[PDB]
Amino acid sequence: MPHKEKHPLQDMFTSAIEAVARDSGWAELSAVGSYLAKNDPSFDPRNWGHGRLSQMVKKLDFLTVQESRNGSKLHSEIRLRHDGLEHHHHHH
Repeated sequence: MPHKEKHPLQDMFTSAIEAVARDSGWAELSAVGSYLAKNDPSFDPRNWGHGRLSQMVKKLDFLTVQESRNGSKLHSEIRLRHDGLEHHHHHH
């Protein structure tokens, strides 16, 4: 009886960001991990290493990554690109 789960990363991150987007437009990376942990217990951020979670989404082009200035610590943030998928380029 899994809740949400969503195999697609795009939809999975989109649902988590929109769920905590009430904080202030963007979403704190820490809030996303906790949200996915509760909403998706099968989510194990430990496997992706701690802190390295921000670098994990960085390898995803369809996701914009920015660091907000939260107090003396820098918090990572993610957003779902408004543009749809696009990689045809001149080649393909």
